[PDB]
Amino acid sequence: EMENVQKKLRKLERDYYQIREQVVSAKAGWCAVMRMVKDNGVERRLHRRE
Amino acid sequence: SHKQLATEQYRHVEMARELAEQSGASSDLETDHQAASDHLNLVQTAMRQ
Amino acid sequence: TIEERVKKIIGEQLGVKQEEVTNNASFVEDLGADSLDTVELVMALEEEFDTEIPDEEAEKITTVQAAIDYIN
Amino acid sequence: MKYQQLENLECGWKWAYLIRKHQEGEPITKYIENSAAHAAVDKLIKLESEPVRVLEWIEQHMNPDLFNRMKQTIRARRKRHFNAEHQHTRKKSIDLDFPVWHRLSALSQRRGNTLSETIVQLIEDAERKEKYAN
Amino acid sequence: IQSLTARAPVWLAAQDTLNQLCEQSGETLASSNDVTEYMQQLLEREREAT
DNA sequence: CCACTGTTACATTGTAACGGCA
DNA sequence: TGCCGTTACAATGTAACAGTGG
Ligand SMILES: *P(=O)(O)OCC(C)(C)[C@@H](O)C(=O)NCCC(=O)NCCS
Repeated sequence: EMENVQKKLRKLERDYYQIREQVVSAKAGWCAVMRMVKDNGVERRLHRRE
Repeated sequence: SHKQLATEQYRHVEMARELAEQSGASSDLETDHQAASDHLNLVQTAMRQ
Repeated sequence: TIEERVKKIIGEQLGVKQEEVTNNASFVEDLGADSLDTVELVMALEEEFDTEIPDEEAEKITTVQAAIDYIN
Repeated sequence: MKYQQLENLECGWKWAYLIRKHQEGEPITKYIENSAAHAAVDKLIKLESEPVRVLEWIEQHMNPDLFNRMKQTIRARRKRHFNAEHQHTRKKSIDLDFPVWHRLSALSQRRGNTLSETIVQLIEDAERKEKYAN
Repeated sequence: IQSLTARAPVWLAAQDTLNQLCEQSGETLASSNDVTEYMQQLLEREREAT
């Protein structure tokens, strides 16, 4: 019975792995857009936090 | 869940070890009881004669 | 060397360049990365080295040097 | 309905597709006479920057036989546009030599799986064989 | 948390609008009464300039 | 060295055929 | 049925690598 749960853990691990690449790629993309938009665009214009 | 499964595996290992010990004890008892049955047979025979 | 990974990823995660980071400084306040940004940084470090870092060990990387200290 | 449809985007897609087809020589309009077809094409050309009127233009002068092709092209465009946001949902295109593709498609048709599923199963079996040996 | 979340967007939009309006002015507003005195000063400046 | 060629691994867009669902 | 996602292609364009001979 427990070996099935081990396999389910492996499935969850691969799902975590996938989410992790998604997040790291998103941050890599974000970096440059922050860097450019810091020319007063992000101060209040783009960041419509509403 | 990963830590829980690893710990359950360790618990499983421990119970498997102790049941191996019980299996060895059972084998020793089997030898002793073979001897006991031989003794009973002997006694029976002796009685008869 | 292999540290080129960390000293690269850090910048790629914080917007600073390779030489901007100083070993004496701290990510939490001296780099501008907030809680979310530091979580993202540590998780990118985890991804890069194909390894795992629990919460307890992960919380001791607030300083620049630690990022390599646990690695090497 | 899985992907929400956006008018100012799909209408631009349709306009670009129709302009491409016209430039390619496809008869966009249902008018056999060249004058009416040219007039409708000019209306479309000057109709740029308009969803609410390109839709009407399509309803009124569009060639009957291109409706299905345009609909399926827009379907594919929508799906690709929505899937191209995340890495895991993107699709990777490769070229396979004809014998290899023939064998792979034979296997896929035999087992009822898709190319992706068939290759995934085969790789998993290869890994399992490695573990068996190792 | 859900009640505060529901309240949030209204408050955030209000804050952004108020900040824009006040920054457009040299003054920063801090009270409804203060807005009223700003209106009074606006009326005074208007009745003068006219 | 250098240029030109052959090849692989993609991307990009379009299309026909299935199959699900109102 | 008609729309809508989905697959498996076809055709063409590019970057990158490996060869070949001048
Ligand atoms: P900060 O305002 O940037 O916010 C950070 C955060 C609360 C969004 C989050 O990323 C965070 O740092 N959480 C701390 C770690 C944590 O909660 N771990 C949970 C593991 S199940």
